[PDB]
Amino acid sequence: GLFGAIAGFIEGGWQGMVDGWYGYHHSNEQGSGYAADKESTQKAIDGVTNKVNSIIDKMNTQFEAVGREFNNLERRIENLNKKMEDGFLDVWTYNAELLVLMENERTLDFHDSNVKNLYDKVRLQLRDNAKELGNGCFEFYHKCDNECMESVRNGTYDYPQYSEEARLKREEIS
Amino acid sequence: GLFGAIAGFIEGGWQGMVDGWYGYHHSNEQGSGYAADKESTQKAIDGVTNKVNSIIDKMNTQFEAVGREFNNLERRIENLNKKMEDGFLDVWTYNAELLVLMENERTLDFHDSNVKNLYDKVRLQLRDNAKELGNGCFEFYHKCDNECMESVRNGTYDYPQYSEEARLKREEIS
Amino acid sequence: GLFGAIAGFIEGGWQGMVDGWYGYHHSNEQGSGYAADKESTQKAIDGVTNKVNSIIDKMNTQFEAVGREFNNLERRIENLNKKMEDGFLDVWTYNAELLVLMENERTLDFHDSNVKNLYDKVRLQLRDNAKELGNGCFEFYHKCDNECMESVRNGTYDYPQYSEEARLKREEIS
Amino acid sequence: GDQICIGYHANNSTEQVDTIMEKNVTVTHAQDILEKTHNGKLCDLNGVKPLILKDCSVAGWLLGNPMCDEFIRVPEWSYIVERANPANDLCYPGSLNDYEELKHMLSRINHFEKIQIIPKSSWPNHETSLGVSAACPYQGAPSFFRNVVWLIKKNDAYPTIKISYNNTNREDLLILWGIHHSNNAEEQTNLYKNPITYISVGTSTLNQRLAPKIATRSQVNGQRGRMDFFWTILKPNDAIHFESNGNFIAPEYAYKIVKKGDSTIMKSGVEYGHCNTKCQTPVGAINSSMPFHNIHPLTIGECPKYVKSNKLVLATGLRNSP
Amino acid sequence: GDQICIGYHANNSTEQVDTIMEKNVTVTHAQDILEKTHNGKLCDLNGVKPLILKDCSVAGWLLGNPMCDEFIRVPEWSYIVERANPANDLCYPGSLNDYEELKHMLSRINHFEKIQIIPKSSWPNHETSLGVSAACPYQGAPSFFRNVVWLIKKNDAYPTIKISYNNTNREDLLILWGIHHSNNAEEQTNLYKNPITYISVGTSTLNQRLAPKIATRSQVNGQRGRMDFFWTILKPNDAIHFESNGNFIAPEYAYKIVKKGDSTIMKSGVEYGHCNTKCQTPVGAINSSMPFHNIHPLTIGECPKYVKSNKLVLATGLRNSP
Amino acid sequence: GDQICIGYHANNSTEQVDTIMEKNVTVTHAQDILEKTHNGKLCDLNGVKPLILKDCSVAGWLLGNPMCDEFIRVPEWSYIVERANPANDLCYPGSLNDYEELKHMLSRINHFEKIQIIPKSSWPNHETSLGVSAACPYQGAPSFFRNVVWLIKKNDAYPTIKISYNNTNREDLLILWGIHHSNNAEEQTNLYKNPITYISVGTSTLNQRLAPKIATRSQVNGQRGRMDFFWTILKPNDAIHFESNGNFIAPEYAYKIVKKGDSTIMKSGVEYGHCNTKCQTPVGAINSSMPFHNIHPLTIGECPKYVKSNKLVLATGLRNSP
Ligand SMILES: CC(=O)N[C@H]1[C@H](O[C@H]2[C@@H](O)[C@@H](CO)O[C@@H](O[C@H]3[C@H](O)[C@@H](O)[C@H](O)O[C@@H]3CO)[C@@H]2O)O[C@H](CO)[C@@H](O)[C@@H]1O[C@@H]1O[C@H](CO)[C@H](O)[C@H](O[C@]2(C(=O)O)C[C@H](O)[C@@H](NC(C)=O)[C@H]([C@H](O)[C@H](O)CO)O2)[C@H]1O
Ligand SMILES: CC(=O)N[C@H]1[C@H](O[C@H]2[C@@H](O)[C@@H](CO)O[C@@H](O[C@H]3[C@H](O)[C@@H](O)[C@H](O)O[C@@H]3CO)[C@@H]2O)O[C@H](CO)[C@@H](O)[C@@H]1O[C@@H]1O[C@H](CO)[C@H](O)[C@H](O[C@]2(C(=O)O)C[C@H](O)[C@@H](NC(C)=O)[C@H]([C@H](O)[C@H](O)CO)O2)[C@H]1O
Ligand SMILES: CC(=O)N[C@H]1[C@H](O[C@@H]2[C@@H](O)[C@H](O)O[C@H](CO)[C@@H]2O)O[C@H](CO)[C@@H](O)[C@@H]1O[C@@H]1O[C@H](CO)[C@H](O)[C@H](O[C@]2(C(=O)O)C[C@H](O)[C@@H](NC(C)=O)[C@H]([C@H](O)[C@H](O)CO)O2)[C@H]1O
Ligand SMILES: *[C@@H]1O[C@H](CO)[C@@H](O[C@@H]2O[C@H](CO)[C@@H](O)[C@H](O)[C@H]2NC(C)=O)[C@H](O)[C@H]1NC(C)=O
Ligand SMILES: *[C@@H]1O[C@H](CO)[C@@H](O)[C@H](O)[C@H]1NC(C)=O
Ligand SMILES: *[C@@H]1O[C@H](CO)[C@@H](O)[C@H](O)[C@H]1NC(C)=O
Repeated sequence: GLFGAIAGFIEGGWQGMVDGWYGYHHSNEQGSGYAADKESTQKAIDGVTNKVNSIIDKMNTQFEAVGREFNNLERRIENLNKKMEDGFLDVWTYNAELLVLMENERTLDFHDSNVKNLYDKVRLQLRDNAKELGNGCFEFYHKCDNECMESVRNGTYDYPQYSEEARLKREEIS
Repeated sequence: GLFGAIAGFIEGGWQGMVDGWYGYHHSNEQGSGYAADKESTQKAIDGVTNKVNSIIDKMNTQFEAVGREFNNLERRIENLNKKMEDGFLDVWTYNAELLVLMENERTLDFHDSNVKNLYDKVRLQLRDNAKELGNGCFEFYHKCDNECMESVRNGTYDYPQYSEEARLKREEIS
Repeated sequence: GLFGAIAGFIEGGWQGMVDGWYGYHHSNEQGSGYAADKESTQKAIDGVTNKVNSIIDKMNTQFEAVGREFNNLERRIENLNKKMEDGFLDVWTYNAELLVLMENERTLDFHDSNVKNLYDKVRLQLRDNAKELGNGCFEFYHKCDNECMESVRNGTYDYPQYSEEARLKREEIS
Repeated sequence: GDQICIGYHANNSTEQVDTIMEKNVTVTHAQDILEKTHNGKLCDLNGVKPLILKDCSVAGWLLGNPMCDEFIRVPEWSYIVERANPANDLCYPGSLNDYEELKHMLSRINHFEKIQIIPKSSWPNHETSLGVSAACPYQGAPSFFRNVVWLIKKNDAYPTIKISYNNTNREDLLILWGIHHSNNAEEQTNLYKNPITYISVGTSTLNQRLAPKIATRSQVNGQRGRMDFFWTILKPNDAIHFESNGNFIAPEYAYKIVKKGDSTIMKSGVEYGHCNTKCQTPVGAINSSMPFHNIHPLTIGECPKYVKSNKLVLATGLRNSP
Repeated sequence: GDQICIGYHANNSTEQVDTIMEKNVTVTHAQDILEKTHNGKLCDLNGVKPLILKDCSVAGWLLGNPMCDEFIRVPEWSYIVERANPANDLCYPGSLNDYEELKHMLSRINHFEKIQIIPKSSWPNHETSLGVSAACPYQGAPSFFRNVVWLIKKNDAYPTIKISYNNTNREDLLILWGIHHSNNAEEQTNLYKNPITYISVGTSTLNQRLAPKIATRSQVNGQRGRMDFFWTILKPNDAIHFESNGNFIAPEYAYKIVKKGDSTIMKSGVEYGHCNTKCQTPVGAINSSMPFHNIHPLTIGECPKYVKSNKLVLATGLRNSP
Repeated sequence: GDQICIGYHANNSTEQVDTIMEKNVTVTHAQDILEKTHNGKLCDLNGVKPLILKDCSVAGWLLGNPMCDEFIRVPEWSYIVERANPANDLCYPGSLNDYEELKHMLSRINHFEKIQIIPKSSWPNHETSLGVSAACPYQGAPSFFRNVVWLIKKNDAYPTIKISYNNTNREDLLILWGIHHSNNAEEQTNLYKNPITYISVGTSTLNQRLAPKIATRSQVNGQRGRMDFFWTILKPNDAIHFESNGNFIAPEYAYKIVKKGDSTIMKSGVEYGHCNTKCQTPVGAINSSMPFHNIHPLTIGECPKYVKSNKLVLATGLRNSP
């Protein structure tokens, strides 16, 4: 992957998360579960929704009547029409096939960046209070209740609160 | 965007910065001001200018005389010309509209990338001598004059300048 | 590029590397050499080979016979064929030139991303057990065997083993 | 300790898109932008019914071929449907001049109405009931095109015809007439009594003089003779002037014609479906908003661009792994 | 401790661009690549002025319609501007054969000069001063096309014409001649005295025979007669041979003509503007390097690609935040 | 301590590519998708050799121009090769009707066989050996087209011809005939004895009447006379009926013709090279799979899309620095 997120430091996919595209999985003293970031996942949906609609609604269509109106002594003009119809078929076929390939690649790399952006947001908040395992999880050095977990998800993490406690599990464990 | 700088952690449109595109905001004892990176912006001005020129200059233009030269007993040929003109109108319209849509995103993800690149340059330029606040700003662990910051802007800071001196004020705050 | 790996922290490019695209250079007490990330280059090799073949193969070609079969009293029809041939040449030239420009940009940032994705693959294994230099190189806080050197390339690095050893040079060496 | 993780959606997804650098990549959500489905019927085009000629060509319908329907039921059509090789084109062998241009003009007609311009009572000195042929059968008897009259000598005499018609209607008139090419000198005098004949037709813009081509020809529909038919548009308050001393296939009925838009003729054997569409194909109508389709190139209406693709599937969801 | 930040440009810009996932996005700098402005005048095309027929058609100009303007001696032109419906086309009703190919050839001419090839003294046994019509008035009196002569019988006799002209010039000649179709037998003998007539025209490639079509026609410009005109290109050192015993509209003037390039006829009523351009439209000239425009489809020259759009705004600056 | 580094590949390579944002970028490995190479020879198209008319036009080949090489059996071809201006086209001046449609139809032929349909013995009442002209020299001696016969009066008489030929073969027949335009009344009688003559040709579809145009014309190949030639396709079990009392250029040979596909005529002087190809140009054949090329626009076959480009180079390797 370009951003090394879907197949980079994350290497799976959550079948148990059924309420969004990107999200979080917590595991604390109160249990485990899944929760999806509502904002970044809606920014993604409206994006690809717009991309599909832009590819559709930017196509200009006009009334045309396509028939075979030239007789057997006008085959040269008929051949001229044949080269025209075939030429536009080749143009539209090549442009449509490559547009699908190019935008699908951009679409999949769009998800990689969003996933990697959500990991960095959590990385910035926690700082030294948690350890990056490597697979995309953070091992907290302190006790994180369900509202410390939600504090991470809604982006209101209080570092000064657990700043000293994380030091007690960081250097005092040798 | 993708890389997460314009709408990521920087998330700030510097109205007070009118001297360039990519820059810094400093707050040391001697004052507080802005300053741009000459190399990063000039590589973006030359990039967007080359992108705009390539879209314009690549268009092959030939002499054409477009008229209505067929009479009322040659309406089939006139229809053939109409399908030809309308076909090319549809081809150019779709390609022009999608190319604007596609390359505006590549443009904004170019500015989005470059801003994050400048942040990563400073992060490698300061390292343990500074902290990471979260909004794209760094908290120094030592006194930084208006000559030490120019060593950061041009990218020439060395550990001899601050190796143990930064460690002092870092560990003083404990 | 966008990811800041070809023209970012790595300011090199190893001519002595002749059995791969991306790789590693190791420096221990047992010697030096060049190693190739066979996994990383294989994904890149198939990626650009597939891109080349998609541009080639999606093109639809049909049998056509292009001549000049209208006499001197059919110039209007002859002009109609001229406008058609010029129109398709302009469409094919413009789209083919811009396809090359746009996808060359994607390719040069595909390699840029791959190098960064490999620099972070090494980093996340070493963490604070090693030290970053700032030029795409890592300085370890311990001895590395030719087996440990092959372990970092493999992705099977063992942090706990040298973690307690790494502290003997991190805080001791002031 | 406690753990928080970053991950992405996965589902029961077997759906594969292709990228520029990868192929057969399974994703969670996807969408196809290539239209492949049609209703299989011929429909109205923006509220206007097509003119469906069953097994009759345009020429046989206009001239009144006896095996074709005699009454116009439709004053306005959006396009014409013909079979690939209509059975009833020109029962008496010959030709219709500028046929393809005439068909194109009649492809979409805003108003059409057959009127009588020259009644059979207008030929008192000529026979008006012997102009029949076994090439144009009707209910086991020789007949002829219904909208034109094959004039024949009466009492061994063919007086020179001098007749005019003024278009007093407010609409243009489509008028058809013909000339009959004899087989030999004896047949020419048996039918018209005049050895050397001519046809003159004159309007404000038309200026035609024809002479029969008496020659030996192959049998077509059992006849060696031929009839060449011609047409013109008589504008309002203009007159058409006919003069002939033989071989004249005179008009009896003309058509008030109003044209406000253009179409073409569709070759299709598909049956009418009492439906409406803005995009018709010979195999069925299309109800879609997609930019592309692969159904048929010979479309009439506002249609998606025709491409040679079986699938154009866009990735919308994330990468999916089992 | 001390602090250093990273940020980007924002200012007071309201420019909005669209992108494939986001609409109405405000940016700092943007560049529109759609060409929308024209100078509203007809200009020279690459330094060559057009031929502007004011209310005369091409046919009326070539034949010297008296109701048109006199020959104002345009040596060279890059394209022809006709009005939508020129008032003065053919004062005497009729036609000009292969008119559309003639107009297409004449659309761009490098050298053009009227010369006399057959002086009126070359018709001693024919009347050269009676060939006038009230359909072609000049100063109230009946007149005729100035560049051809309508020959009439003299002393109740029309001797057979046999005249050749050899093209001793070093440029091609464009030559026009006509045939007059009489109204009836008496009018034919009143004008030409020969009941059955013909016109023969021969060159190295032309082998033409014409006969009058005497028929009853509707009045156009007060006349029921018709004149059919024809044209040929006489190569240097070739000769054209005329023979006729009646109904012959003889050439008097021809045109030396050199053609180097091609163009078309533009239909417009816009006034000439004493400008220069590489791209001309019926509503005005375009002076741009942009690849796209939405001004008019009927362009002549090196022009941008015509699209249906109102703006193609390329974002060149960063995402703006107020 | 110990050191580990991350880096990419580089090599001695000056290969260049361009990107949308950066010009003149050197890379390690690159590939060009623009075909620019041809073999410089005319090759078979999908295993079928072309018909190479050396210096003869299609009309001269079909009619048997004596200066063109004697007919060699080429029972099939995929395209026709003519020089830009064939030297031997019509030794006797005149024309071949519907020439371009005929050339287009003969561009690709599946079976082509010359047969004799009317031997010179079948004209017992007419001279069949005086139909020669110095404009058609063979071995310096006056001659004529091989495949048609120029009938002349015998015993100062030209009896009316009434002949028919029924196509008993399984394949369509290409039949060519003509009419001779004499120079004056005396030459008309000296050759045909009948002052006023005609030609009638009839089939199931053809109804043709021709009359000579006796007029003064310019000399071409030393002759002021002209011959107009005509052609038709006689379908199996149909018959063609000829009738004339003068000026008739009768057919002797005809061509059994089967047509399956379509091609065009190629203008080239390049030599045949005993090769095979699927894409042919007037400068050489193309063996490639690239989607684009810049060799020549007048291609025949399955060819890459023609563009105006010198190079379309795609980056595959990494940015190489020295
Ligand atoms: C000469 C004339 O006026 N002729 C027109 C004719 O005039 C008649 C009527 O007015 C009649 C009314 O009952 O009165 C006649 O005058 C009588 C009168 O009754 C008495 O009171 C009086 O005491 O004695 C008089 C004796 O003359 C009068 O003669 O009326 C008809 C019908 O209305 C009208 O068509 C005649 O006009 C001419 O018609 C011919 C066709 O028949 C042509 O169109 C003529 O037009 C011209 C043209 O301008 O184009 C005349 C040109 O001079 C001529 N040019 C040449 C080279 O010959 C051309 C040419 O013949 C045609 O174009 C060839 O197709 O025609 C038109 O003037
Ligand atoms: C037969 C010939 O060459 N005639 C040419 C003619 O020659 C004349 C003059 O030289 C004349 C001078 O006073 O002398 C004549 O010979 C005299 C002689 O002077 C006396 O001493 C002697 O005692 O008596 C002799 C006569 O009995 C001599 O015959 O000169 C003219 C002027 O230069 C020249 O045009 C004549 O050449 C012929 O012209 C005609 C035109 O009508 C044709 O073009 C002829 O060409 C041919 C051709 O080759 O195509 C001849 C073919 O045989 C003929 N074919 C058929 C089937 O008829 C065709 C055909 O007629 C036309 O092509 C149809 O249009 O024409 C050309 O040779
Ligand atoms: C009149 C007729 O049917 N004649 C018929 C001829 O005579 C038969 C005879 O064999 C039989 O034994 O007795 C019959 C009476 O009891 C009758 O007299 O039989 C021969 C046998 O070979 C036929 O060839 C011949 O057929 C006619 O031939 C005509 C000349 O060739 C012509 O083709 C006739 O066809 C029509 C037609 O039906 O189209 C007859 C139409 O009445 C006639 N219409 C008009 C308005 O004149 C039409 C016209 O002549 C031509 O189409 C003009 O070209 O031809 C055909 O029956
Ligand atoms: C028109 O006149 C020119 C000369 O003024 C003729 O050209 C000559 O033709 C003869 C006869 O074939 C040649 O031998 C000469 O060489 C030609 N000379 C020049 C200077 O061209 C020409 O033939 C005449 N054209 C016609 C149709 O009679
Ligand atoms: C038809 O009748 C009208 C009635 O005013 C008349 O003006 C017109 O000239 C007539 N058309 C002819 C005679 O062609
Ligand atoms: C040609 O011959 C066949 C068989 O003899 C016959 O059926 C056919 O009618 C003939 N064609 C003509 C036009 O006479």
